[PDB]
Amino acid sequence: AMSNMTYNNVFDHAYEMLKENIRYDDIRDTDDLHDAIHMAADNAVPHYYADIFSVMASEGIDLEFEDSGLMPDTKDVIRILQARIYEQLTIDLWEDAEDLLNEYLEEVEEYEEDEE
Amino acid sequence: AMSNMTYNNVFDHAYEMLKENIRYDDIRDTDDLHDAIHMAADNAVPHYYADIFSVMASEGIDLEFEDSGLMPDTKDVIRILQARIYEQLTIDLWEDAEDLLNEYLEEVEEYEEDEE
Amino acid sequence: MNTNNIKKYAPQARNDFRDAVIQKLTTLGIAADKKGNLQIAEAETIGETVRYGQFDYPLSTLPRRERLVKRAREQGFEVLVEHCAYTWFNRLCAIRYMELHGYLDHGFRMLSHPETPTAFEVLDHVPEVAEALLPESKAQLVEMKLSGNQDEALYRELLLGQCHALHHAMPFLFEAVDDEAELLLPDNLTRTDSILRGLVDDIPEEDWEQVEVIGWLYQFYISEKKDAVIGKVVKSEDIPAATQLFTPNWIVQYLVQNSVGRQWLQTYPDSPLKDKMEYYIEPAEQTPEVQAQLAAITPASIEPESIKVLDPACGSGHILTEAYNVLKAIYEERGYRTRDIPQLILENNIFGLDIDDRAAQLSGFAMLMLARQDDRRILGRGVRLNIVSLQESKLDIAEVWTKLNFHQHMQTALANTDSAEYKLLMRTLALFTSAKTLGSLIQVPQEDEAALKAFLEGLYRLAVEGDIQQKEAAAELIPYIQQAWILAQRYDAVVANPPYMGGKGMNGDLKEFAKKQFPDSKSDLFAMFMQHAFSLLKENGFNAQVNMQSWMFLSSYEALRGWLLDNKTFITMAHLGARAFGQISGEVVQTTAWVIKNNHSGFYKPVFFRLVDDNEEHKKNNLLNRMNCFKNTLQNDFKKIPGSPIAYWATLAFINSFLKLPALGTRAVKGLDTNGSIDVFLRRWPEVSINSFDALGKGNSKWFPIAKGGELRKWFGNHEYIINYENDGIELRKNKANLRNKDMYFQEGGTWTVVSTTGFSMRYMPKGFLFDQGGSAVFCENNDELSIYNILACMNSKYINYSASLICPTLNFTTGDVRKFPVIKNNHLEDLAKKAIEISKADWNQFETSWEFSKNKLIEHKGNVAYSYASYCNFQDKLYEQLVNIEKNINNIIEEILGFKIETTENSELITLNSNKIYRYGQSETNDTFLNRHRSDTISELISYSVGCQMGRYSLDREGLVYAHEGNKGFADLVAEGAYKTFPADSDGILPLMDDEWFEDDVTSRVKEFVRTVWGEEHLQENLEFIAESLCLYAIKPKKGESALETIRRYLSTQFWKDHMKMYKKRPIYWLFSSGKEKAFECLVYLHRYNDATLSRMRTEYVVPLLARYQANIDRLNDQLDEASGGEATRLKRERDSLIKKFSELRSYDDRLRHYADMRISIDLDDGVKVNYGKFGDLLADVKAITGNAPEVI
Repeated sequence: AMSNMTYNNVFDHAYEMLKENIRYDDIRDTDDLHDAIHMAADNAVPHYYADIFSVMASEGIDLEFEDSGLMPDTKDVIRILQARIYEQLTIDLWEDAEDLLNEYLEEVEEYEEDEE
Repeated sequence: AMSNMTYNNVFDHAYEMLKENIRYDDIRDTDDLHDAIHMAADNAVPHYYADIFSVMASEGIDLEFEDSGLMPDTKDVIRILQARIYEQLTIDLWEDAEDLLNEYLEEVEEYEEDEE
Repeated sequence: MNTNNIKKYAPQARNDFRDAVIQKLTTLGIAADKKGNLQIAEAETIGETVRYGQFDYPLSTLPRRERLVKRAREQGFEVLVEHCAYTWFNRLCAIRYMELHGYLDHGFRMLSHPETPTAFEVLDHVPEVAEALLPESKAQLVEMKLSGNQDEALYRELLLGQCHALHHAMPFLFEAVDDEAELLLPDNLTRTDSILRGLVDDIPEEDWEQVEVIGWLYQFYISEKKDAVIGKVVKSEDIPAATQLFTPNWIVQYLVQNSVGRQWLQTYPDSPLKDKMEYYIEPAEQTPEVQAQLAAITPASIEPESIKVLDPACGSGHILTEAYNVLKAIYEERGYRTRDIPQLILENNIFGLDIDDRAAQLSGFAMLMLARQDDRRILGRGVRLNIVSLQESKLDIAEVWTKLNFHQHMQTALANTDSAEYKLLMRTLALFTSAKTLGSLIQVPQEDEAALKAFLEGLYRLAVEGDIQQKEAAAELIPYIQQAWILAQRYDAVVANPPYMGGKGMNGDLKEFAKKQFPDSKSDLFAMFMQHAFSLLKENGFNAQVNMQSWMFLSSYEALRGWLLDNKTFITMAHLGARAFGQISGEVVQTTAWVIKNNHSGFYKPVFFRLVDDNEEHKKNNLLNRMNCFKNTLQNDFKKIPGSPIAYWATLAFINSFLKLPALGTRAVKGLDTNGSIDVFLRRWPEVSINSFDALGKGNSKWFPIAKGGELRKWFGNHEYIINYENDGIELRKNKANLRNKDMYFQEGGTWTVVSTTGFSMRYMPKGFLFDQGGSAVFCENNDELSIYNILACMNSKYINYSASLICPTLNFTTGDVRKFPVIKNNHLEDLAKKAIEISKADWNQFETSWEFSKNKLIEHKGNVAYSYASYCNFQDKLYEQLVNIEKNINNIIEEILGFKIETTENSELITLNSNKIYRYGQSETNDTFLNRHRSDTISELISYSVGCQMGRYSLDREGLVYAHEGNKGFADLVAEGAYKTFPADSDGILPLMDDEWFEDDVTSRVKEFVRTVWGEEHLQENLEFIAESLCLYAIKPKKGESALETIRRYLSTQFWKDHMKMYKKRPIYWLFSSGKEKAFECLVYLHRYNDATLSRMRTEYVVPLLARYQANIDRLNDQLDEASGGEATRLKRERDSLIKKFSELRSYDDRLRHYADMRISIDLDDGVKVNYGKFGDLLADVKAITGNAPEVI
């Protein structure tokens, strides 16, 4: 079709946003980044119909829906597809977020620069 | 990639099944052919992940539901997409049902093909 | 082969062995608490034997159990358990390897039987193996075997005897007779089913033939512990686990071969050895002077015993094995006896120290077995090995000396104090105090090791014969003496792989140790090891190690790198990337392998090898035939560069360009840091009242523009955030926020992103903007010789980009970096710079996001909409061409001034401009589909501007936003004055997204009126068709049998709210109210035009009339088509059912809206759109994404 991307590219973009946000927001614990992971997952979902169908048809994401709460109550289908992509993104991104914040812990360890 | 069939192929298949049903069941009423068009629309389903995705990405089919009752309550995107495809096929077959009715009664008029 | 099999089995082996140790200790009466406390059971002496009350222990063995209890009390339950389990696993693997190769004297298979599964060959030949290992009571064993009862006890005794014989052969891996582990031996190993059975039937015998597999399973035996330890400060007891690594064969071969071959070629080159090994590089020549100097310093010849090898991090021992191979080659060159060569290599030039005891044991086992493969008679001789582990020494030397009776046999009246013997003893004892966590970082002089060798020979003689208690004392004392001698002696070559730490993984004691004893490179541990190896390296030695690549090029270690290049020279480089090295699995780590010559030798030209390009499997034969020699580079060339990084792509012309050139280090400064209230102190620009921030500048009561630094921008843009600074930032002062460089606040200059992901770029920073940390700024000095425009032009050059990439390989930048980049001066650079900044300013002000908003370019031109689109595209391409011409001119003039050609990638060929299609899009889909996407986006932006102008923020007759106040205050006066005389604005402030043209102010009707008014009455039909086609092209899916007005209405209903949300980055200002699935009620309200009474007003003026209309319509349709049976009858029945559902939904929404309306809540803009969106309730649309929280219902 006109669109050819997988879930991997969207995940890479979301991961980049997560790194950027853990840097700006200055989060040092493991509980003040829920907003960060939320926005990282939210600003990653594609918007064009063909793009969303292409990422839907690709590997890395599952057709079944894990949670009923994430399902929007609408007559639109592309909305549901975006919700599913959002759920998958937030799950994997929260899985990697612990290592990302651990990496940022090195930077926050020192008081002038990580490498000094 | 894995699937290239679009909506009109399914339309053609459903049209052929409706022709077979009006030929076999000997229907001479709109309400009598209501079940025929319902079953013709029901059968023509891609029944495959890539097939349903390609049919959805094709043109000639609305991306939004017209009836809220058609909502299948399940945590599977494929079920919802199949429901939308079935609804669209039902609408189109209803729009093009009376012509086959007329043809069957003309080839059946009097004794078979206009004999007695 | 399959390393995955042993990789899976080794942790399970660890688990089962730990379980066996725990169960056996519990059956011995030794127990552990949930707090870790040790519990001891006392065995009463009932009779000949003893019993703890449940288990009848042998009385004779009871003192051994008490010794084990004392060991546990001295160390701890868990540490003793893991020690025992690890030792038993090592012993079982050793015996398995021994029997598989048939090196055993009896020549049978102990762990299993070659022909019969679940059986032992020793059971077949019990008489023979018994007469072999346990000559006593062979007849007893035979008769007990034929007695007909269980023989697994006999198998256990045979295994014990074999272990005793092996200990007599090598003692490090096998224990002596009557040991504690003997009483702790698992009963499962005495059973038909045993751990030995599982490991002998699981691991393939064909896989067992390789000693590399043995090292692999040694490393795999500690995997889950590594999983648990990471993520927190590594405890001292867990430090040896963190020092567990594996290295690929080829890199180890390269290091050891390069060192020993450099020494060999220095001695004499005619030897044919250089043909023998594979990985070695021939040194080149530059000048006769350095060649004469090195010929003067090189020795004439050496002896095999003269050259010695040190291994500070022994680990498994691959490095030592490769050293063994090359040393064997050297000895063969000498021509000594074939079977004496391995013995000579074992006796000397091995050494090697380890942190863990059992790692040293396994290394010694590997050396002994390699010698056994070389010569089968070595095992009988039993030569002691120099591979030992640093053992903690916290014992009283006086008691041992009294036990040693040393005072009278060779010299109570202690007089060896005068002979410094007691002095060296307690010096060594103090040196090793709490050294287990320290590692091999203890320095000792050489006189000490000379005296320690003398005393070690004395202890050897004492342990050979004499008093039994003196023998025990000598055995207790010997490891400390030998480890002190090894750690104090100097060595010819030190090649090892340092341990890989984590940021703060080391213990606090280690932090203090590094802080006090090493003022340089104290932030890591690999540099610790390499510096200490240089301390242990003699004159003209070689130090070859595989460290990280961070300290090759980093702002820190600049003193370290400078000192090492000033006092040492490095012969060979090998810069591997994230995949070339196999030391760490994964791309997270990136390592480099180097070998450094001990002598400074002034300036010498090194050879360099690049490996980042590919992975190890390729990098082997890539290194065999390299293409990155870079011999032209010289030591003085490397030191002449800012920060002294080792540059692989260094040009002498480039470095000469860097010198004699000005480089600013004062004008650029750092911003201010907020103490954690950023969520409340920084906000988006259009959220606040524009009437108070952009206008009414005298009050300054509202916020001010701020800079943070986002996407790479070259000249202008990336400023859409504001910060509160009223009363000189009174709130920040009450927040205890760090404010640095307050004097440059609201000042003109330039700003560059502190930490970028693509490159270095600074853009013009306008006057009156507040300056914050991140996106740090530069400020030209007063009456400075350099204008800010010239500096911006110089920094925008691709030469500066390449220099920045070179000086700081990491994309992150800092103030120290900008203190270093060079700058020049010219009288035409500033003019090109100002042209470029004006162009970029126009491009950035072309859109609605910037507050210096310029009106939509389509409505500015009269005619056809396609005509306006063509004109807009013409403007875009004209802007792009002018920008690229200016950039090329700047690059050419700076290149002419420099005189040395420079090349960059995606720096000069790429420009940052929204007009440039490839920059704003993916650039990988250049199929002209992006042109169609551009068309659709332009039409959508036109529609958004039209709907905004309809609703009161924008007036087409005036310029810019005309209403920006809060609370719908100050809007009637504008109407009376004539602001909206050309196009009226909806008074109630509510835009209904209702059905087709039912309400008075439906959005579709208003937008049609707008497009008619702008472009006359004759072209409106074709313009509407063109807009509809553009919408159906890319923004929305194409539809069949759809009119233009239907198309625009469908776009407004769906995929317009989403686009508006995306445009403002989840901070909407046209808030949407919806009813649900039926979409019975849909309305849009302006945030800045929201009043507390608006809810009830719209509830009584937009809901109940719609409800009445719905009721009348359903009644009429119920009356219509009575007793009808056509297709239209079914269609109307379905439609009436649908609007029945819609009526029910509308009634529910009316109920909820009336319930919320009586409250008459009011919101404040300064709060933020997120909190207000949360406060409104469930009547609002899509709150979960905006506020990141589930909605609530009341």
